[PDB]
Amino acid sequence: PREAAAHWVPFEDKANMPDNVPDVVEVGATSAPLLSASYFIGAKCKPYNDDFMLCREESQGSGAIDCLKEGRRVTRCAVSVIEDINKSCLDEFRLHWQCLEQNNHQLSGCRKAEALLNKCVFTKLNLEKKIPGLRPDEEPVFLKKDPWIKPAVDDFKSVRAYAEAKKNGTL
Amino acid sequence: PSVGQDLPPVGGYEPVQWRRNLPARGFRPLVYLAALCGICGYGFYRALGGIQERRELKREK
Repeated sequence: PREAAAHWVPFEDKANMPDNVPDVVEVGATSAPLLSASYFIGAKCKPYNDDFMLCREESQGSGAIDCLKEGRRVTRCAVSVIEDINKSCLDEFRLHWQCLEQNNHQLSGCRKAEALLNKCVFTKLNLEKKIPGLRPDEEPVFLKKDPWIKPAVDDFKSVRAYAEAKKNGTL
Repeated sequence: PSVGQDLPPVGGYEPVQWRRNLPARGFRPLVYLAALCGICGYGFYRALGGIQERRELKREK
């Protein structure tokens, strides 16, 4: 839809959901940690996400009311991913999304924290980052050694952590 | 007679420069054209390489 125009007053609604709709926790993460956990959500919630979208498409208009079970599953899978991150991989995750905040949510300014986080989640949770649609001939941009595009200032904490991890063989 | 007059020296003066002294300077012009073409070619190599990386970052986003 279009954005509002020329005047607009926000209005909330203090009503509760009907009782034939079970309750579901929300995700609760803001922009940056969710951008950091996007690929790990996609690695685990592919079937649930595409089932949600397929039941929306098959409904042909009534997707808001026909797809509630499916959306609840999607929300729960995402909450599980972020709970696993917080339980196990919180320091690297926080490095990554604070690094995203000081940039303009450009993942090109955060590769040194991204590497640590991807290693951590691949070892503990067994979820790896993959950019689909590519060929075996194409290099994914998050694995390039020397890119053209680099941050103005590389994040300090991430640099110190990358250095320490290379000195301790964690990478 | 002539006692305290302002007169020239005996060997005259050392000669002065009154002919045109605009010397030709610079490399031959095709050297400047080659440098231009190399500068702009390298800039295109550097820029188009950056457009492709931006495209892949867009894919990631």
